[PDB]
Amino acid sequence: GCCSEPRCRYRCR
Repeated sequence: GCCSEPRCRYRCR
């Protein structure tokens, strides 16, 4: 996971 966090804005797939 990562999209839920701000660190992965457009990164999280």
